[PDB]
Amino acid sequence: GSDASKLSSDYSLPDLINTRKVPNNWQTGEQASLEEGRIVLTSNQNSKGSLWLKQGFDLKDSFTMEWTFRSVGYSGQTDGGISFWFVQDSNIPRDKQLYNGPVNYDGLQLLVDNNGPLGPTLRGQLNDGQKPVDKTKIYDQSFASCLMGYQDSSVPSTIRVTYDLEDDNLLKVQVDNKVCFQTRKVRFPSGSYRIGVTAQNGAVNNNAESFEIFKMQFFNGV
Repeated sequence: GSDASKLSSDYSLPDLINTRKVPNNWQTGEQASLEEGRIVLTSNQNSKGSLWLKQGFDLKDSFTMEWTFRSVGYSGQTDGGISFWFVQDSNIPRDKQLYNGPVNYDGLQLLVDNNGPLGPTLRGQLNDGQKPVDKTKIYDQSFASCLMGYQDSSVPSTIRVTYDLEDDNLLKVQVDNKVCFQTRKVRFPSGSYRIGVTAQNGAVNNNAESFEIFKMQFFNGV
């Protein structure tokens, strides 16, 4: 389980409550901005934002990533969404074509959105960097998914990603501690992984859905 003694400061985003500057290990992009208590990714109509660690993570051991986020200000289906990334690259990924993150990624995308055939979901997607994914088949191509309501709630959700080399490479995603999916078929190879979150709210209904980050905690182990 997560324990203070296992927290990795360099790959975490301490709770942004009362935080006046973006923590120096992270970089905002596009129109993401630090507002009171939170980084707002989609701060007005048809906006985009990114938040990535400045340094890569050398994958050598089991890990946990816990993201605390919310969506406020809009209820309704849109073509917006928020994506959480764990993808190999030598830099913050250059490409911005998939939810304001990389369409040609090598690793894992976790997408929270509501435009697919099951309504609001958390979905896992994989790609190996050889080609861009086909955005027109994303929902059929999810390797795992669960239902997840997220819109129009001021109470943040917590996505807990664990990758357990000591349990035959178990990749698990929990939402508010409840299992969303798990698999042993994804064996990430060695490399430097980029960790970040990106979002867009698109133009549907001239919505102002506001995707916001409160905290991220990275642990060694699970």
